[PDB]
Amino acid sequence: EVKLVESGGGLVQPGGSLRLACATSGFTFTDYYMSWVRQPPGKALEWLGFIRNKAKGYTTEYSASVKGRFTISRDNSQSSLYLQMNTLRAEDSATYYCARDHDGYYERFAYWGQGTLVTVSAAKTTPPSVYPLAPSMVTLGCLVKGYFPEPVTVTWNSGSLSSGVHTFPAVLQSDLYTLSSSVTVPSSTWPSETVTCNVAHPASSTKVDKKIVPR
Amino acid sequence: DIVMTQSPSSLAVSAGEKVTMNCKSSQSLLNSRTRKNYLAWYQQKPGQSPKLLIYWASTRESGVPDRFTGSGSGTDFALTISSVQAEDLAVYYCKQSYNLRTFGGGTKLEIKRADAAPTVSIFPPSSEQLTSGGASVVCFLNNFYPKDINVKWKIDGSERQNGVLNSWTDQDSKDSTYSMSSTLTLTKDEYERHNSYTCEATHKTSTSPIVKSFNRNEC
Repeated sequence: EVKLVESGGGLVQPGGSLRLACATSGFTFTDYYMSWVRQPPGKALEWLGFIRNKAKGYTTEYSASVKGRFTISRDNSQSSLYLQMNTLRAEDSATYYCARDHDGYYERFAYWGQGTLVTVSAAKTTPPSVYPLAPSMVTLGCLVKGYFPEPVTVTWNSGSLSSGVHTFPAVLQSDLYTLSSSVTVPSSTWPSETVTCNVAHPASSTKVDKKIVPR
Repeated sequence: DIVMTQSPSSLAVSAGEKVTMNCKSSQSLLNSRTRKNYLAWYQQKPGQSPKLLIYWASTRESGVPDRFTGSGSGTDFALTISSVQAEDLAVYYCKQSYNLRTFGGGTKLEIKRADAAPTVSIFPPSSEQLTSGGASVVCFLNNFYPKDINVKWKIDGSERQNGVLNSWTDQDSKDSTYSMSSTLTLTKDEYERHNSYTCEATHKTSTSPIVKSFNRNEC
């Protein structure tokens, strides 16, 4: 299985540097070019640069937008790729993706990681408060209030309740995010069975569960 | 660098219908050594990584449904979906890899469907949040279309127009509906001032609003 996993992201203050990493597995890393691409929230994909394979002497190229400010390197001993980002600004906030690449003839060799979110902000890390929203079908929910940075991962019954879930995009106000998640279940399910929302916030190392109880 | 432009930037298309979207390059993408155009089309579904649909302008990647066709050469290209399906909701990108790489700005495919009124649910501030000092009143509007909607909060007969934030899920890839949260944020002080809270959705399917309410005194 070809796999690419980005790390090193999260919240960073404006002004300095950050170096993202991409661990690769499942293919002969040195035979392939590797690219980085970013996507600001609600914006288009932006190619940043690449590093070529061993046949092409691992040479680099960059987009005109970041040439001279971001660089790319690879650790062929660890089959890993890096993106060094300098003089960060708020507007470098984005999801950063690592992608296996090659000559254009071999476009179909493409493979992308799931990405990692980088937030460039002066605001500080804050875990969420999680509050139950208790009322043929019935709708329950969980209010996830006052956290920073994105993201959180919201699940219902540890992930084993996924249908009928609407987890809304968070809204930023006064340096804090809030969202709610609803789940609509048969009335036969609840309250006879337990329904619990689970909220993970990696930035603050916090994982919280809230059972929904009638009231 | 090579500049890529896509049009239209968004479109709404109903299921079963045809969509064509176009992509232009600032210079030819035709590799004279291999006689392929280094132009690809990617699909990015909401919250997912982009996936390759088409390479060499017109060649489908293995497994791609053949409702997806690409054509073109040189500086003009197009991607057609012959009969759109609900699950084709996505942003579609063209990408050149002739010299460096450049993505177009995308074409966001929204699915048009029949107008559908929402199912409304209201939740008063939980006792747990009330103990902390704050009060958020939450209303959910489930499974409706189109996206924009006249949602109003009424508190003891007057409209409350400040302190309301609304958020939408991505269109459902099965039924193509939206859902939306409306969150009214109040100090506890102000929450405790008033008694009747109503979430009201006026949707184009009816001149009568869809209302859900509670009375604080009844809690």
